[PDB]
Amino acid sequence: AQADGIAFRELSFPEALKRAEVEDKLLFVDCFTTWCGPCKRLSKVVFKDSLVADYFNRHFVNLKMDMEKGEGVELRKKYGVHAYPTLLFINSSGEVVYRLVGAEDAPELLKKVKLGVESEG
Repeated sequence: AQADGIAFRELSFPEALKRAEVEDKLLFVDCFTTWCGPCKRLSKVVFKDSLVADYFNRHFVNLKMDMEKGEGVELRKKYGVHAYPTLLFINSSGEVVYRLVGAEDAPELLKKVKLGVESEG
């Protein structure tokens, strides 16, 4: 059996914004720490579901952002990293709508995504 899931692309900051605009809209910035840790856990369970992957890959433009190289230090300091996995939901304008600090289980994660982009009250 062979099934994969979410696969983030890797391109530079200018390329990211440009690609978001041209491909569709919105940039899903996967910020990870060199530690890895939970990153592979999500890669295990979440990166097997076609629906969760499709929703992310289609409704956003995916990007894996470095935190050790590639000007990562600025985003690290400016967006306030606290742990290892950090998800940044950013518009093509270069403004974030929500900073997800931490990682929870797949259903909860998907939930946090929606609540971050479209906050109900």
